[PDB]
Parts: sequence; C-alpha cells; structure tokens
Amino acid sequence: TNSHGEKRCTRYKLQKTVRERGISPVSRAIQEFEEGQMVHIDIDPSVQKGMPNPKFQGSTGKVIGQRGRSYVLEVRSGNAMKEVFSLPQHLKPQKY
Amino acid sequence: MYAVVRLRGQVNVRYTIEDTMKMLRLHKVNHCVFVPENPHYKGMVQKVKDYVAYGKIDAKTLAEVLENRGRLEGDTRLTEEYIRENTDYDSIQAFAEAVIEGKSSLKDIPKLKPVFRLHPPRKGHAGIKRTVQQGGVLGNHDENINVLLHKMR
Amino acid sequence: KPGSMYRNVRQRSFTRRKYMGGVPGSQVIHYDMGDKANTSFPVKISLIVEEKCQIRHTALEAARITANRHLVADTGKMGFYMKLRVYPHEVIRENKSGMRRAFGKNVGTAARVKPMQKIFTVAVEKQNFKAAKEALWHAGQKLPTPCRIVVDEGAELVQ
Amino acid sequence: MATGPRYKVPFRRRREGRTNYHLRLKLLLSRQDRVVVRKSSRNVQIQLIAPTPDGDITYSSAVSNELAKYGYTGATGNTTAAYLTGLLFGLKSLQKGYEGGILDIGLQASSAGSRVYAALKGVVDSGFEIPCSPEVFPPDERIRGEHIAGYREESSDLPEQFEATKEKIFAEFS
RNA sequence: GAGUUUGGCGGCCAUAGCGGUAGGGCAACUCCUGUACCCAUCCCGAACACAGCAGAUAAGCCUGCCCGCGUUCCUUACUGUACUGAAGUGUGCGAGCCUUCGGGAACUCUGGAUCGCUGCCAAGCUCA
RNA sequence: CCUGGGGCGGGACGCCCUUGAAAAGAUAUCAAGGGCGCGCAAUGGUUGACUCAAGCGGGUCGGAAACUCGCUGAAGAGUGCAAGAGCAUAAGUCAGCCUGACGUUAUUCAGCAUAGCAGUGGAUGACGAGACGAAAGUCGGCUCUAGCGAACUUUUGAGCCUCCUUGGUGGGGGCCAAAAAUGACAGAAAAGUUACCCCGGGGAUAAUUGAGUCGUUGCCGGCAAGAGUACAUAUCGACCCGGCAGCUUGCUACCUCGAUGUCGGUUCUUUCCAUCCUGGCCGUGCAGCAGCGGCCAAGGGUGAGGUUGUUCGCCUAUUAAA
RNA sequence: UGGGGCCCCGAAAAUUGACGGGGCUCAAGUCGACCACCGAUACCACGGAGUACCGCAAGGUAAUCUCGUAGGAAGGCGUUG
RNA sequence: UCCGCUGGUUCCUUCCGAAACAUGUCGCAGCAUGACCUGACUUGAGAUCGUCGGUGGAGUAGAGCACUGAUUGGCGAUUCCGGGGAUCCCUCGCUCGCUUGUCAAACUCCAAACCCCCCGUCAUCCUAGAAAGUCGGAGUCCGGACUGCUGGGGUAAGCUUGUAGUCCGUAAGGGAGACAACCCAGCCCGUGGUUAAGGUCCCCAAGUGUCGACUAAGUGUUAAUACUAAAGGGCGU
Ligand SMILES: [Mg+2]
Ligand SMILES: [Mg+2]
Ligand SMILES: [Mg+2]
Ligand SMILES: [Mg+2]
Ligand SMILES: [Mg+2]
Ligand SMILES: [Mg+2]
Ligand SMILES: [Mg+2]
Ligand SMILES: [Mg+2]
Ligand SMILES: [Mg+2]
Repeated sequence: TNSHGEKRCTRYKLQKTVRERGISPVSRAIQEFEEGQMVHIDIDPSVQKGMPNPKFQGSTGKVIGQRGRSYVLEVRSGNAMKEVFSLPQHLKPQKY
Repeated sequence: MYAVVRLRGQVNVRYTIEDTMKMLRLHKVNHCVFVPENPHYKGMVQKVKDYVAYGKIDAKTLAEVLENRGRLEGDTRLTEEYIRENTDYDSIQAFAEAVIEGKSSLKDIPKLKPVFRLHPPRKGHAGIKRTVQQGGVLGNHDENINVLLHKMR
Repeated sequence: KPGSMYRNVRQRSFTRRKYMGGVPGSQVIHYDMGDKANTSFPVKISLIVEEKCQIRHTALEAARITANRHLVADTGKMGFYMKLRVYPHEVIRENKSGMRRAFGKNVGTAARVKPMQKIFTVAVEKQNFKAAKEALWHAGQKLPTPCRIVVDEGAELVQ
Repeated sequence: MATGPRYKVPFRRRREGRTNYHLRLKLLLSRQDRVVVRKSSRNVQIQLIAPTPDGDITYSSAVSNELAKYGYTGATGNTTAAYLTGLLFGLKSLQKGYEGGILDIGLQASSAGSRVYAALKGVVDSGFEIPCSPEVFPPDERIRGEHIAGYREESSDLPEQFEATKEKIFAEFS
C-alpha cells in the first residue's frame, strides 16, 4: 500500500540546485517582516527545523504575527484559510 | 473598434468560454456587441474565436445598425428625434462618425441597450465548421465584417 | 509468438535493467560488417523507416544475415562496410490465472524506432551501387515496417 | 577545482578563507550589534558592525595607531596597547550613542590572557556593556609592563607611560 | 571638499573557478627572529599564544595580459523545426496523423564577449 | 472480509519511502521496487581540533595483503537498519566536561487537499529547573520522513475529596498520570458438514446457447537460404515478415436465474467451398499404364460392418470415392 | 532513376439481399474551387399566459426569465361529516 | 415475530433542482459524517467564472549524456585485480583515456505549452443585498458514454482500472436508413418571415448546376463511429 506520511512525493520538491547545495546565504535568515506584508513560501531543504508542510510550496500568504522566531502566515488552500508557522529562512518577500 | 457577432449556440461548450461569452454580453446566436480596441478586449475576443466572428467596423455599417436595430429601455425603437435631442450630434450618421473616431461612445445615449439583436443572415453565410482562412465564417475577418453585418441588416 | 503481438507503441518504455529481472540474451553477434579499417567509400546509402514500431532482435538478425550474404556474394569481402545502428534496449513481457495479477514476465528484447530514422548503412564503390541497392532491398523484406532507401553521400555521383 | 558543470565552488569569503558562515549565522540571531577585534602584528583593530541587506554598516572603528596623539610611544603589538585601544574605543562608542553588542573573535583561538581578551577588559572597564565572564580577563601583572621583562629588562619605562596614556584617554573622552 | 592606495566587516555566490605569464611594497599587510611569562602538542613553539628588532618582495596580497579547460551572454543556421493550448462533417484497415488562430525549445553551427561587479567605515595621502 | 464468479493461493486487512500521476493540489487495480512491528549509557548533549573515498610517487620478505611521508581530491566517504532527501571550519572523525533520553501547559499543521472524523505525532511557543561554552547560542534523545492501540478493568506514584443523624477505627468509592491488549491494527470471549437439505433474492455474480476478441487452432501469402547428380521455383522449403475463417481451447461478463429442457445416435430438409470421386485444362526429373503439383467447376455421388455412450479414433471386405 | 494521384492482383462461408432502394460511367463516383435554392420550436416581428423583483396603488423592468428524474417549497380542486 | 431482501403506495398547477464521490464500519445488495440540492433568518460591501502586465512554484513533453545504470566499433595503454599453455619464453579478455553508434518509468548540465498562489488594471455581479454565519427538510455512496492524456494492465476485446471537458441518466425539436449519450439546438401558446446542421436524378422539398482534371474497377456512391482488410507487386494509367 502507498504510505501517507508527511514527506511523500518530495523527491524533486525538496532538492537543492547543483550550484546551491551546502550552506545557504545567511542574510536570508535575518530578514524582518511587518504586519500585512505579502510573502512567498520557498522551502529551503538545508534547514531541518521550522519547515511547513511542503504542500504549501509556491503559495503566497500574508503575515499575521510573530511567535518567537517564526511568523504566522495565512495561506489559502482550495477555499479554506490555513495558518502556517514558518521561520523567516523559508520565506521571501514580494517585489512590487 | 471591434464588432463581435455570435454565430454558434451554447450546448457542449466549456464553462470558461461560456463565462467569457456572458461577460461580453453575448447570450444568443445572431447577437452583436461593439467593444473598444484595447488589450483586455483583444484577449477576451481571442479566447472565443471559435464561436464568434469579429473585425474592424466602419461608420456606414454602424449608423445603419443603430438606425435599424437599436432599442431603448423597454423595447422602444430608436429614432432621429431621440439622438437629436438627447445628445448633441445632428443625425445618426454624425453620431456614428463620432463614435467610430473614439470622440464619443454608446454610453452617451441614455437608456440604450448594449446588445444588438440582428436578423439571421439573408442569403446564408459560409458555414460554422471552418474559420475564415479555411473558407468559413468563424474567426477574424479584418475589414470584411461589414459584408457579413450588411448581409444581416 | 507472432510478429504483430509486439510491434505497436502503445505504452511507456520499460528498459531499466536493475529493476526488472531475468531478461534473456540476444542473437545478434556483431554490429559492424565488412572492412572496418577502410574509410574511403564515396557512396553511403542507408535503409530508413516510414513508421514507428518495435523490431524484435530476431528480425534484425535475419535482416543482417541476408544483407551480409548478398553483399559478400556480389560486391566482395573487402568492397563494403555495413553497420547496424539500433540496439535493442526495450524488454518484452508475455503474461503466463486469467486476468488475476495479469502483469507479465520478461520474454525478449526489442528496439524501438522513429519515422525517417536510419537502421542500416552500406558504403561501396561506384561500380557496386546497384548491388548495394539489391542487398538493402532484401533486408527490408524481413523487417516489420515499410522501408525506403536513401542515398546519403555521393548522390551526384550515382545520380 | 572547476572540472565540469556539476562542480560546486565555495563562497568568495570562503575561498579567501577569512570567514566562518556557521558562526556568522549563530551571531546574527542575537538581533544586536557585534564587536570585531581582529588583530595583526604591527597593531590591533576594534570596530562595531551591524548587518544590512546590502552590506555591513559600521558605526565606530578605533585603531591602536591612534595612541600616537596621546603619547603611547611604546610597542603597538603588546597587550597594554590592546587595553588602551579598547578603552578609548569604549569611551568613543559610549559618547557616540551605542553601548552594547556581542563579542566576536572570528576565526581566532579564545585563550585566556590573549590580546583579544585584553581589548575585552578595556571595553568592559569603560562602561560599554557587553556579556562576558571575568575568568578569561588577563591579570594586570602582564598588562602593566611585565610580559616583556625577561628579555627587555633594559626597557621598563612602561608603567608611567601606561598611567599617563590612561589619564589622557580619560581626559579627552570626558 | 573629489580622487587614489592600504586595512577590516560584507551583498550577489564560477561573468567570480582551473591553468599560464610579466611587473610592486614608501605608508599598510605578509613572509619573517625566539620561547621569560598566559597558552600547546594523542611527540614536535608545526599549528595556536606571546615577545619582536633584522632582511625580502622569492611566496600570500595588488596591477596588466593569455581562449588554453570549465561557467555566463549575444548573434547566423538548424527553425518558427520538435513539442503544445483551443475549434474542426479534415484523414488512416489499424497503432496514428493533418488544417486554422495562439505559444515555442534543447543540443549542434558561423562569429564575438566573460580572467568578477559592488556596500560601509578607518588610516595615510594627494586639492582648494 | 477482499477476490476480473466462489474455492485454492495470498493479505494489496495497521504504518514508512520511490515510480505510476499527465511540471499547483487530488487520483484506481490481486499495479512495479520495497521495508517496518527494532537496536544503543552510548551508537545521546555541548565545546575544541581536524578532513573523508580512490588513485599517483618512496620506504625492510610489512609480496601485487598491512604502517608511514608527499601530491591530486566539493565528497566519488561516513551519518545504526528500507527508499528518497540533507550535511565540509559540517549533520562526519577523535578528545575534554556532562545527562535536555527533564516536570507542567497553549495553539497550528497532517492523519482526514478542497471538506466533517480517536489516539497520536511535529512545528512553534509559555512556566520551573539545568549541561556545555568568553559569549552568541545549541540541547524536549540517536540529520528528516516508519518502529504502534479507545472505553471498561487491575496494579503503581504525589496530594487531596468522600461513604447516607454525629465522632473514631478497619475496609471501600473518586480525581490526575504510568504499565498490562485487542496485528481482522477506529478494538465479538468463537470450528466443520449437507448429494436428505429448506426459505428470500440475484443475470448486482458462474456451467453453456448467443455477442466481442484471436493468444492458441485450421487455411494461405512475401522474400526465397538450401536440397534436388548441373538447375531456388518438376518436387520440398528454413529464418523473419503479413493475413483470412470463427469450424479447437482460452479471455471478458453485454443478454437470460417469477427456468430459452444438456452429450451421442436416429429421421428429414437445406446452405458453404477451403474439391474425396465424376467434367475441363496447365506443368513434370510426364515413353505407355499409373503417379506428383496447380487452376476452373458445388450438377450428382460420398455406402456396409467389429470394439466403445461416445464425438473423435482404430480395424475389416467392397467401392468410381467411400 | 527518384517522388506523387487513382485503380488492379494479393481477396474463400455457410436461408435469398443490402451504396437506405431504384439506378448511376466527359457520372447520379474521386480531387480542387464556385454559384443559386430548399430546410427547425434556432433568430426576427406581432398578440397572449405565467413567473421573479420593485411600487401605497395605478403600474414598472426582464438580451442578461420559462427543459427536467430523486428531491425541497407555494397555492388550489374533490369526497363524507 | 423479524430481515440491510422482493412487489405495491390513489388529485391539479407553479418556483428551484442533484449524487452515482471521499473517510469509518464483521463493510461490499446496508448505514453514519462531509461534498452536491432546497427553505427561512441574521449581518451589511464587497466578490472573482474571464482578459492583460508583473513578483513566484515548477521538473512533465521534447532534448541530452554533465551524475546513476546500460550500449556499438576503431585507436593508445592498463606494464596489475585476469584466461590461454623455471626467465611466467610472449600471447592477452575485464578495465582506464581519445574518437564513432544507440538508450532510460523509478537518469538529468538543460527545458516548454497548459496549470496554481498573490498584486495592479479592465470586465461582469452587487444595498431590489456581495462575502460570511445560524437553523429546518432531504435524496445519493450499482453508473454509462464520446473527445484528448503514445494514460496503467492485457495478445487483443462493445475488456478492466484512472484523469480534464462535455453529455445520457433527467433533454424535446431538425439531420444522419433505423441510432440513450454523433452534428445543429437547450423547449410557455398562436400567426408571419429568414436561416443553422444537412441536402438539391426519382423515392423526397430544392441543380440531370458551373469551371479544371482523374477513375473503367459497378471500384466507389460509409464525417466520427465497437459498423470500414494487410505486407508485397503492377513495361495499368
Ligand atoms: Mg465473499
Ligand atoms: Mg443417506
Ligand atoms: Mg430458493
Ligand atoms: Mg418530483
Ligand atoms: Mg522523453
Ligand atoms: Mg442508500
Ligand atoms: Mg459529447
Ligand atoms: Mg443534461
Ligand atoms: Mg432526437
């Protein structure tokens, strides 16, 4: 039977480009966001902790608040709203 | 400006194309609408090319269509007096020239229905299974929408 | 089994050696024929395919044998250089219960092709061109697809 | 070692071999300034650096060469020169507007009695807030004049010069 | 007050790498001289640490250059080719394929470019 | 219980990874590759110092089998165990110091897209105590995703509440957590036979009449390798390739279970040709007789008996042929 | 010699028989174009019914209202007391 | 008595109008919860079925060998790990490099067209009430077919199991000889008019129509289609 764990079908989803593997840039981890500021979900495989479920890959949410070193996002899946915790290392601003 | 005339019905049609059609005011075959020439309308017309014809319309055909098949709010025929007293242009021909030049629009006639309900094409058209380049009637016509529109006076 | 059982291309490829098991070997022994060390043949004709299909290795072996015999009989042992191109990488499986767990098991090997894709190639002199055409026409008779002959190099010489 | 398209080349500051990015990532998580105490043979350098998406802006940058105005006519590579540099840097940064941060020694061995910890002593004694512990602070016995006693007994004019430079550092920045 | 040089902390992370070659050290960095002290070796003052005057640009670092490998970019052809969204009373015995409107490669080809760009601060200076 | 009818076989009956799956998410089959129902006081935490696999050059029998020195080496190693992903001043190797393999508690995510569903897990946090480290920080086991179970019942740990008019003793009842198992893994204390069988339904589902297909079966074609004393084609015909019929057996489940009466023989009528004889032609390795091979032709003929239920098949004496 | 269009051989099945049938040969077949006409409840016009929404009523708007099984809802007809 | 199993269940019109799917189940001819339909009420301003531009996600088609597995010969050497017949007399396969010829569903240095989230714009809906919320009543969990995906399996099948769109189910009327789902069309009643699909020798309404060629076989006179014969040959034209 097929499994239904939390990392299924992520062979290429959670990979790094060949000229990207290793230590990722550190400035991406100290970026700071404010309220109501659209961001993009782009999971960085190099960081093991604070990773949202990879089904939210490539979605855009808005910041709602901060809990420690993690921002609270508001992502739409289908017709629902899902609140996703993610460290700022996996996030990326929207360029207007 | 464009001249979109619908020529195929609404059975066995995608829901995306149907919803674009209803956003263009076209609900029934032999119905016409006049829309400006901007990229939004250009794309919207490009998406329903296999159910409507279209092209550039001149002053004579537009004036004729307004004088023949123009209805007001409540199915009341449009006449010379309505144009000469509501707007400022003398007759239908001058107003048509102003509209085609872009110096006026059909919103300057109060209580005018946006949709024009024409007659089925006298003498018959080419056929609704081919585009114009294949010897049919669907798709872009360029300046030859006047021939089909005049045929459907 | 009959030839038409495994000739159409309807399903995905199935070629990874390390996942399947027990693929039987092949019969075609040598893929180069004739004078390999020569490189000065001015005419280079070839047999091409007109439709996608699958060719069993046995058909390729029969075609190679017949072309070899004809060419050696007429042109000579040192007057040509034949070279087969397509190698059989596909695998063929035959079910053998009914439809209960109908997935098959390996029975052979096949080589897929594509339209207008060269299969054989013969290089000869000017005096043995007709013999080359005669040889390549019999080889295409054992092949499971319509085939035409194209003179690739030295077309002005022959024509 | 670029031999093909799959080869992975390190960052520029890694090819130079003058940075450690894991340490840098651990340091930036403090949300607070950093004190850089990079040293050399002819002198020592201290400066306060904060991060930004473009680069690393710096607010204060004091160097041990600046003692020449005050009158520290001794060696610039000793521990006491580091203490003087740290002291004047601390006073300068306190008056400027900045007060605290984190100690960052980069790729250098953290051993008690070093010149880096001498600069740390000079910083802490000035009022510049900084988290640390006292056990690594070098004792003043080597601070004054006594880490060159055994080979330069003919030169023990240090302590009076140290006192004069300390009082002049206080005088200028107060 | 503008510019140059040197030094430190960095952003993009091979257009920056690999290899080759000719020049420079006055201020600065480095090499470089030893082991009283804090410090050190699974043995070694090699390294790290401390103390630093000598000599040197042979190395690190800096400037100029090289198409020789690798990477990035443009152009000629391949080619509007392969593939493909929508509609079709278009076509094949069949597995399939064709016409119109709209998108559009990869490798390879002729010829050129790429031997990093850039942010903050300090010091010596060089002007009015 | 699942099930290309049921049975037999197996478990696709719980959990984890890759493909199928058509570049967001979802997606079936007794689909393909598989694994798990554990092991470790160090194989765990933190700080410090380093770089691994494999080659090339040198050294004493240290043999193409040992250890050491120098060079190339972004990883070709290792990381407990499947598959996939991650990791180089390190998530790897070794040393020092330690036990965070801590007590309590709130949300959000997936299991269970969208869109309800336990228990139970994983990510952020909060309170109280610590380890390592100059500090920043890291630590809620072993880099990430598997290694597990409700209610009721018993046992164990800390402190309290309680037993019927009141107070005490012995003994019960309760709250919170941990352990004991339901593998058919969202949780019955559970073996067979019926041809002596009975009932309610089903073409929602099988024998075989029909329809579809043709692997197989019967009958042909293409190229001709070769044999035939020479000569591919008088005669036989390889390998490979392409078909026709529905006359054998398979495959499927479209019709029929409030019934379409099975095998063989007998009687009687008819149709097809892919010709056994009768009629006409062509070739021959056809002297004659008689043969061998092919073409047109369905008008007429095609029988009698022994074994066997037999179809089929063997045998006997005739016959133009049976 | 190569590349194309159509046709011929290859081509055998069981009641009598299926281009829908008759028939059709510079076509009543095939290929490339073209013209005129026929042909729906579609589209246009007129009259009528109902419905949805608004309005105190009169009445107003409807190209953007009129198919329908399981099923939900509203208003009416009939039998006995 | 009981059954999840079979049969029956009586008047008219009007408004709206599905699901044959997911999870749990001693569950598979049943049921519960959700999706989908309907009625009422609360609140009070936006919503996105569509177009264009931009910030992002791609790892499929195609293509290719740069990793992982395969794969064809020539050349030069591995003075090895190797098989042929006392200086291992010397032959020399496996292997390592330069060139040639093929591959991949569990390969990727590359890399589309569809598609998905968000911002702006146009466009449509909306105070005659958007989005959201609360309560009442259900049916449904035997589906089938056509056009795409070379979909997976299978020799194939009017076979079996998926997916996007649209249909039949529940869809009249017109045309296909008849045709559940193919083409035109989605339909209140009556009259007039013009057209769509398709047709115009007769059956049968309207052409024994026009222009330029082909076929001599009654071949053909058959959009799609479960209803239509192949390889090979022809000094037929
Ligand atoms: Mg059963
Ligand atoms: Mg008995
Ligand atoms: Mg019964
Ligand atoms: Mg009803
Ligand atoms: Mg491909
Ligand atoms: Mg039910
Ligand atoms: Mg359809
Ligand atoms: Mg319908
Ligand atoms: Mg009908």
